[PDB]
Amino acid sequence: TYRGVDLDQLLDMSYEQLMQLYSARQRRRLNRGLRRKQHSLLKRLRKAKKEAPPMEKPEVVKTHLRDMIILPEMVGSMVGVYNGKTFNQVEIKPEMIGHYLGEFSITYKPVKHGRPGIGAT
Amino acid sequence: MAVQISKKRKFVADGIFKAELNEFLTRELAEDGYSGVEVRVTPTRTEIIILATRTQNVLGEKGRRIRELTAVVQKRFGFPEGSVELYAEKVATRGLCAIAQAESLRYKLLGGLA
Amino acid sequence: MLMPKKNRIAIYELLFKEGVMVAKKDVHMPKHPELADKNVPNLHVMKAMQSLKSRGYVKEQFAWRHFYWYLTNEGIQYLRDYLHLPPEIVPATLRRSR
Amino acid sequence: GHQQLYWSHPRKFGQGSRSCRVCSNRHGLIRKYGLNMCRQCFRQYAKDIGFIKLD
Amino acid sequence: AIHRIRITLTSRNVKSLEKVCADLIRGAKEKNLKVKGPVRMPTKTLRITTRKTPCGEGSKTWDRFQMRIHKRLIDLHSPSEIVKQITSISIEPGVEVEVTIADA
Amino acid sequence: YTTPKKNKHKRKKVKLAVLKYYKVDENGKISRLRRECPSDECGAGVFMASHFDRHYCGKCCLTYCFN
RNA sequence: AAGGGCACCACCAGGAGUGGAGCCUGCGGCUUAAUUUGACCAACACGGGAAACCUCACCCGGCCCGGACACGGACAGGAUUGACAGAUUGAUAGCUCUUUCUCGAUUCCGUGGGUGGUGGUGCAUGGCCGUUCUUAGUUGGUGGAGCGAUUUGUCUGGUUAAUUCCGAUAACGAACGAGACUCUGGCAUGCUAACUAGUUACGCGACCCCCGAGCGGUCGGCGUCCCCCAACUUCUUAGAGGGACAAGUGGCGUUCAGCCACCCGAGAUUGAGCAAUAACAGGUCUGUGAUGCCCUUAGAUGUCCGGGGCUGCACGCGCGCUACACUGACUGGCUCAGCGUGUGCCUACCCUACGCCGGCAGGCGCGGGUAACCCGUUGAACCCCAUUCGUGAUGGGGAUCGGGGAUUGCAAUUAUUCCCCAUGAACGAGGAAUUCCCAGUAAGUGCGGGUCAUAAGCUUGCGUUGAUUAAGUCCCUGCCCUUUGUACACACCGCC
Ligand SMILES: [Mg+2]
Repeated sequence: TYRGVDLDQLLDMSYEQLMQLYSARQRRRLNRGLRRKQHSLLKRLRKAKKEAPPMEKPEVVKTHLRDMIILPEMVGSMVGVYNGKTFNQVEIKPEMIGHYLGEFSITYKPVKHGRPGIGAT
Repeated sequence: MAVQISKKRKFVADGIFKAELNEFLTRELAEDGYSGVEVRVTPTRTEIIILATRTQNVLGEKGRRIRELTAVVQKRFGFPEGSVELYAEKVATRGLCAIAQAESLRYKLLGGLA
Repeated sequence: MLMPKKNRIAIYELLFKEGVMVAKKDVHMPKHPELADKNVPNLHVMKAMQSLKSRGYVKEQFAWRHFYWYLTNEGIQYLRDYLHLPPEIVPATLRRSR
Repeated sequence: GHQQLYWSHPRKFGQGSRSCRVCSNRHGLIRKYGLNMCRQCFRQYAKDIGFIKLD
Repeated sequence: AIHRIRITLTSRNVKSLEKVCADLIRGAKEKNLKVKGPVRMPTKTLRITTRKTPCGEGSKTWDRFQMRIHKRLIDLHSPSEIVKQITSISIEPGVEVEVTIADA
Repeated sequence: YTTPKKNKHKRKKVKLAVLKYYKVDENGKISRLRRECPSDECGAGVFMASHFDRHYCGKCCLTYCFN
């Protein structure tokens, strides 16, 4: 439930009437022109999802681009977001719509502070 | 007007043009005893005056080299054709020209003199 | 340079029409400005002139961001027998009104 | 690569859109009065352009 | 045309502008056109301040540069024609001249 | 260094001999066994490709697709 | 060690402060695949260094030669190049493969040889730059002394900011530095000029008084260079000029250099720039088609593209900003600037009036300005006048954090920035220590430019308000000269 509407209505919710439901930044993002990279990724997920086996999750697809906003039509996909080193698979939950792909592939590993060295004498 | 830039940018472009021309003539007329360049500008046409010790050397065969450099500056800054003239002026008292004496010394040292 | 003939001869005849030619150093320039309709990327003309310099027919002066190629006397006959043009047509700097 | 990726990356603005009009460097340029010159090159040529020191 | 023209003179220095503004108007008086008085616009002062070091290491010395641009406006107005009458420019290098008309 | 992948193999051309993909018989009767690219930029001179499911024009890059 | 002089990068007396809290930024360290790298008074809001791409030099993958030229193989019965589709790929990179079309001498391979490099070397270097050192010092010729290293000149004394000058004088004659110089600011009712600045006068007007003034008052309302159809430069502009010289007086002084007080004067010390010899293994090969040498050069340290990173955090440090409140905060009203910018060769990207929409952040049309014509008479802030508050972590404080809305772009997430509504955290004036500074100065206070497609807590300048303290010293840190002592000379961070 993204804005009170259910997921299935979000599947057939076209871009122009969905931009109202999106926040300001996403609405500006859809208002500006989608490029061929986004469309190619969408086609790849559509092909994989349709060729996905029943009751079974699809195969993984990788991508460098992480500025892709999540569409409800991608819920439940296997996408590989690059972290600068590797492509990290991530589930698309039905609550991740207003989120970037890169928000879930962390670019650094967390810091566990060891003993400081010669510095800060 | 809209096509012509303001006074400030005009003076800036003039200075840039002068500096680029001087630097190019330095890098090109190094051995010909280059001393300095003087540009006289009119809206009808501009005049470029080059100060050098060896005027007979900077002028090519029947003025070939001076024609060459005139065509170079013509095609470079995109003047209208025949709106720029290249005059070579033989300097007086070449011992006083710091640039010319510096170039003669550099030529001497590259020659291998003590 | 995989550059074709259609621009090789065009650049060569431009170089022979007048004793010099002016080129700015930008390999990503889509087009060298003069002969604008010939559709010649700047990289092709730069490397053609560089090859000619390597074979010594032209010498090169480098200012801030430009090339000022000066055709040589050894370039005269080479342009002549590459353009199939008799030794009576000269570049502009050679003869004038005589 | 081919024509579709060798120079496809946009540089219609920004620091990578500009270079020193003399030394082709991208640092310390002076875009005031459309100068488009590196700082060090401006020091080199300021006499030639005519910017002199008074104070 | 009956012509009323505007002439502006500008350069970097003051002496050359002064001698041009003097010799032109003297020639006009000798050539009996009444002359609008010489008008000096406020001086343009292009100020550019830059660190002296080309390295950034040191005591932070900033060098400042000035280009004083001076410009003068003198109008030639005569009952007779002007441009066919006065044609000579007498212009040294370094000073810019631009001649406009009243309609311009 | 020590790249994890092996050094990338550049494509090697098939090194074709004489083309000879058009035949005449009975003292000579022309038979274009290749599709002709219809465009002016391709011209009536060149032939098109004879791929198993489409036809490619070398210059016009038109693809005539048949099901 | 003595003698003498001198400096808010020293002090004295003061002021504002930092260090105490939060935040911004750069170092260090930690962590990482990468957190690129230089720099340790004279590094640490520095590299004009406010990184989404680029930048970028770092990490992770994928392209091409943009390897000239020579020779030899290869070849029009084809050197070789591109490309539809399918996989494959992040990629609609014909990058690779299946598949066949197409270019034709441009190109392929090998051997030499290029070339490129933000690759290494600032301890090979040039250039510039900082520092010694903005103190006053420094050198030649000839002559004197000395075997000579050197010395004299270049100094007893006085005086200066000043080896500045007077003087003595084995020195004489010079030279640079300083001074001088240029700009800057201060007075010029003196000159010149002014429709891209105006002033004054007049006439149109509008409104208040009209009891009655009426040559009453305001107008940033309109006209009088619209060409005969007012004058003038006080204001504004910027040129020529002038003006200050210790000039006069009194006093001190060898009565020389000169110093103090006083008159008249705008000013009786306006600030900057430039700036000597010799140097530092101080910095920059990441400015350069500045460069020696060395490294790499096709699986590229070249170069392109995609993504990440340069922000990453147990902590330390520096330059800053916000603040700790009533000398205040909020709400309203009144009211005054100057610097300087504004539409682009590449280069797309200007400053903006007015009108409408929306509450704000913005958007929608009409213009102006390539500029003393337009923004703009730059209606700035602080300040001033009234309101509420009332000594509380309170209406101070706005860090953290949520939701939403706008602009730039191809892309705003690890939030670009702006805006609305929420949160009011430390902080009650800051240890040991320490920065800066003598008049339009510190401080408050805003505003321009630089970086900018988006932009300033930075910086360069600008203006507004505007002080206390002091006219001295070597006590601390040092600087310069003479004498002195040395076992130092890489020079007391010495030597032993
Ligand atoms: Mg409150």
